[PDB]
Amino acid sequence: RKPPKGMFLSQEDVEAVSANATAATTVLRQLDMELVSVKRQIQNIKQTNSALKEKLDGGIEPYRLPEVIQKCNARWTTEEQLLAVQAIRKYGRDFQAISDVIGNKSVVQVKNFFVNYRRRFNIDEVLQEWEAE
Amino acid sequence: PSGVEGAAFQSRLPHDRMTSQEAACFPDIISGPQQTQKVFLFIRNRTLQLWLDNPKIQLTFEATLQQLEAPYNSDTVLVHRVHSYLERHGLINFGIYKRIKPLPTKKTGKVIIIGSGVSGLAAARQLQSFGMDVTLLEARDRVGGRVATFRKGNYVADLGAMVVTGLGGNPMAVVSKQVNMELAKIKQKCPLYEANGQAVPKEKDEMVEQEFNRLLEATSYLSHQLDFNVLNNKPVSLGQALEVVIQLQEKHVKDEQIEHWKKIVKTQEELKELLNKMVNLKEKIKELHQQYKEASEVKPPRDITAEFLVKSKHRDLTALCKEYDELAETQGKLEEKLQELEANPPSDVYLSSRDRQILDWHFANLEFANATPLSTLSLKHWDQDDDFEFTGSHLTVRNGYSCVPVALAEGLDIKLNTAVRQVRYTASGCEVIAVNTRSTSQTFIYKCDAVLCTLPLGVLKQQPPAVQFVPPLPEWKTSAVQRMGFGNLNKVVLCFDRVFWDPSVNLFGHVGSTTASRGELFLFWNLYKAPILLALVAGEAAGIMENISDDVIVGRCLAILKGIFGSSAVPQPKETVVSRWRADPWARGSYSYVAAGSSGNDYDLMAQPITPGPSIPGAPQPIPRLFFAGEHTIRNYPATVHGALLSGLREAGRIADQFLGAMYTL
Repeated sequence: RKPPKGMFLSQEDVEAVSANATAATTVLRQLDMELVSVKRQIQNIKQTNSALKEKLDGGIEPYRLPEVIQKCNARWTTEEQLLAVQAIRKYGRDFQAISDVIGNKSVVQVKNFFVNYRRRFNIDEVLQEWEAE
Repeated sequence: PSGVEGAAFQSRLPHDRMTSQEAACFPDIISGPQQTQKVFLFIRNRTLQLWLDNPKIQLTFEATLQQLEAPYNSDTVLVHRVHSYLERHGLINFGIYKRIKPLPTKKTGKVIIIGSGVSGLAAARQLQSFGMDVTLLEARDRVGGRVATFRKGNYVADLGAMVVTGLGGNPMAVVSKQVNMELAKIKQKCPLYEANGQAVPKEKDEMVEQEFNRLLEATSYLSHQLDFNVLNNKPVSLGQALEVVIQLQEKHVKDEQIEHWKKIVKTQEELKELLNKMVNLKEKIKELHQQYKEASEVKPPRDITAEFLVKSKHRDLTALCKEYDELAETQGKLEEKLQELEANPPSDVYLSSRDRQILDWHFANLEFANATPLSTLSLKHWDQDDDFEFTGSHLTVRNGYSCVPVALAEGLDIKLNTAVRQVRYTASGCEVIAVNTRSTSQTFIYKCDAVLCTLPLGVLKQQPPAVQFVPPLPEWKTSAVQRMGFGNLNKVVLCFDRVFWDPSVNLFGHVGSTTASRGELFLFWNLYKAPILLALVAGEAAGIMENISDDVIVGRCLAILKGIFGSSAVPQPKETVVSRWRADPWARGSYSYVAAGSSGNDYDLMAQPITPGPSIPGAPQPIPRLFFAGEHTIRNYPATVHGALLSGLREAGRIADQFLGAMYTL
């Protein structure tokens, strides 16, 4: 039913190596070229990625910022209220960002904020202009 | 196998079924009730066992019935019918036995046999055994034909056949018990030795052999499962199919490297896109940081928009710093994957020149077995005789194989030095026309009822003919002679004054430099008591070495040995012999093979006898007169001695049946 294990013998392949005299040499030569073709294409991306790899020298160690470890409070200082409205304007509905800007309000103190101070801060207007950009 | 059933197996017969042979002679029994068939089958096996258990004395019908028991010996005519059938076909009382009943004083019928080869002798023996007048015509000045044995002083070495392929069910097993033959086993171990003169290391030696055996199976799969048996009108040969397999394995080695390296580009290039996000993100991070710095440099106290800016920019930089960290995470995985693929590469080559040269030696052996370039063996049929292999170790004959023909020739009318030139066969008899090989003008005419022709296939093949048939052989016969293959394999005999090889090794190889010279002195045998090394010349090389002096050939042999054993321990040979079987005009070759475009069916054609036309038109169809035997006529066991013998036994059977009557079929 099936070849010895390892011997590769497609019916399709067979015809292709017999179809003329030198067809067997001819198909093998292409593959020797298809092989060089890919092989220097490797060293050429291997070359191009070694360049892109050096531009990342040093990573972003200088550009990192230490951690604000701050305990997540309940009351809304007018300061924090105003940071909120400006964050809503520049952050749309992405509360994690608004939570990270205000710094001491959990992502759920933010939603509540969205309804409690909704009418006093015209969030509908503020949000619809976030939609403008 | 053992018992009465061991006798059936040792007689090449199914112990529990009637053969087609036997249906022909016992059509009452085989078409009859199952009980009768078993009784018959026992009587058959039992008589075979008797003959086998002691083959130096004739087995008379009386002796058989004696030793049978009821209910088996209740029916005498069944036992008589059966014993005669075995006797006629050489299954019992063949070879060399003391006759109980001496030969009838007057013989009935007269037969000429062309060739005292082993097939010839064996039929001669059986026909005389049957009370017929039998004269053999031999062109040579010695009997045995292709079983030749060099003898000078204490040196002994067959130039012809030298091995007995196993005694499991082999007639030579009877002949050996039959006449002393020093039969010694052949230890299977064969070290190879490259052109340099050093052993192939064991690791390579098994991994080439296994690839060889694996390639062979591959062709058999091409033949039977893909039906790759005809190409561009011509039938495909074994050699062709081996190349198509080696090519498709070298193909696969390349498709395998391509699709591996093509996993590297497909990852190298995921990395290219990953580094481009990362270098464009380190740039956005470079910029926001500057911005966040500028924003926190507006010292406080500040208004809330200016305060929001510092916080918002800080968030952003933290956002883009999360991204760039997740991407040098991903950069680590892909960097690791590239080391994996660039460190488990698939195989560089299919076979290197050292490996391929060694493999070429395994092909030289196969050209040796079949006595022909693998390019000429039929792909579909080259191994059709492989089912009928005997069982047991292969053996050699240490006193020379000539001992067997000579033994057989005892008591026979053999005209040596007698070249048959014309076989002439008519509705009323035949006349064979021979000359004397020494002065060829001196001419001989032999008249006979029937001519048994054991001319080598190579002789039968000569153009222009060495032997004229009058009338011509019919086309169905002469076409079978062209289609069939008759190959060649010669050997060199090297007689030294001291053993300088491994005496525990019977045979050791030599690897050739080229594919083109893979057969040239590719194998050596330590087989004999005396210091004799025997060297094979097979394949395409056989036919070319016949054009090269003995000194040149022997010189090449010494050099190969020097390489393997060192110039000091290999002295010049005391006696040397080189065979030239294609040259020899009484053989014109070594033995047959299943050529491309032939089949085993041609071997059966070679054995059909010829029945000549009626002398007077309107006379009834005549008796057959020209019969054929020999190694090329036994389809199931070709190109051997046991096969030659078997065919001689065979024709002797059907000839006696013809002119002596078959009283066993009633």
